[PDB]
Amino acid sequence: ASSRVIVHVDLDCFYAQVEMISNPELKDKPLGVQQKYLVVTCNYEARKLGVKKLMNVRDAKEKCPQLVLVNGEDLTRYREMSYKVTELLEEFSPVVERLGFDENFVDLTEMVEKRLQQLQSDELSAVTVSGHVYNNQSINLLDVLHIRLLVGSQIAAEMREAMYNQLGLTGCAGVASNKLLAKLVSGVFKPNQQTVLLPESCQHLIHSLNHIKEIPGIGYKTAKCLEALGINSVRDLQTFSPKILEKELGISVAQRIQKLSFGEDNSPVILSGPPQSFSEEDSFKKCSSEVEAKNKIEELLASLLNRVCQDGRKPHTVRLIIRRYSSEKHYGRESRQCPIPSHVIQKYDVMTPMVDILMKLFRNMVNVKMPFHLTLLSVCFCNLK
DNA sequence: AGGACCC
DNA sequence: GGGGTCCT
Ligand SMILES: Cc1cn([C@H]2C[C@H](O)[C@@H](COP(=O)(O)OP(=O)(O)OP(=O)(O)O)O2)c(=O)[nH]c1=O
Ligand SMILES: [Mg+2]
Ligand SMILES: [Mg+2]
Ligand code: NA
Repeated sequence: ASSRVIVHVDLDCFYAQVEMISNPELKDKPLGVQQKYLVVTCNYEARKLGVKKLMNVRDAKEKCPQLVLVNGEDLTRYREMSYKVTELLEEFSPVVERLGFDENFVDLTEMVEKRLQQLQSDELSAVTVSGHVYNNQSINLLDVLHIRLLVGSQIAAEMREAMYNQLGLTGCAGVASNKLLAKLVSGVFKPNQQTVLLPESCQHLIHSLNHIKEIPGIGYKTAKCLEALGINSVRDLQTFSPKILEKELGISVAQRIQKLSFGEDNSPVILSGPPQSFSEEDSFKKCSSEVEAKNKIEELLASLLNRVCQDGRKPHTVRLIIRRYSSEKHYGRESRQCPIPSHVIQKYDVMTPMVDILMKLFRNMVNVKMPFHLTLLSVCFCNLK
């Protein structure tokens, strides 16, 4: 009545898979996908040579001299594949939540229940798992929660087979009773495998983490807070004072993350649907000062207008984002947004009006005389209607 | 407009 | 990096 069956689907090395498919000459070769000076991801043949995700490019060559690099700055193809994955999952069950370009959650509860109603009860004893059971736990076929999670593992196997057969992509899946545990357990056997978590092994999974930052929803800021309070292990967080936690983190963070530490997560799988925003970025070391900016902003706009135009919906808010330096200081970018004028929402002719909007938002932020040094320009369209 | 989080 | 999400 309360218990869900959730699957987390997590594609392997995603950008590298897409590049490997584009150029099968790279299939047997160690491969990294480069963005500026970063190897943002690499295929499992590069990982075996000590190439790590988000390793810089000199370190990466220094580790594996023969490593092949492919430019991954233009995300168009990865983004297109990513939506082909999500739509394929949506055909299984429509409630699909995207997390970045390579992870999806699906709530399988209704689908599991319909499949169980189809079984005759002399076939119920015949239910088997597909893939790994976390911690090698024994299955009890008389336990309705175990039966539901096994049928979840069968649907997950079907999704994985369909993504390989229809899109050429491999990935892992985790099946569990909520999104936290599904995300945690999907990564236990990789690459290209799947795992199911039965309820009795939840504490073993959560305590398998080695630090609280590994819990999804606890990020850099929050972990740094916790560390300062002497909270380091999952058990530290489980046993820490609710009241002190509430004072330090506010009631919202405190109550939610302490529930995470126990494996409890009541958040629903939300149907992502079409995106809420479209943006593009470009990074540089001080290659923008000044009115080398309008050109860059023109190029970003050019590309973004194609995306909105192919999307079909129209954006009512535009935003310009910059980043300043130096020297070694703080993360924060700065932005300005305003509505797009009504006549302009009708996709020189579109460019000159939008660039002029953008250049004005530009001035509001940057004093074009007595100037400051830029490391990033980004345009974002949002408020899609 | 900026902050936290996610990939 | 080069994207995204939602909340304050
Ligand atoms: C975390 C992260 C991922 N990405 C991109 C590169 C990846 O192909 C996609 C990576 O998301 P992930 O699922 O973290 O990684 P993956 O698909 O590369 O690797 P793994 O097999 O362990 O799952 O996101 C970034 O560009 N910046 C980031 O900070
Ligand atoms: Mg992932
Ligand atoms: Mg992945
Ligand atoms: Na985390």
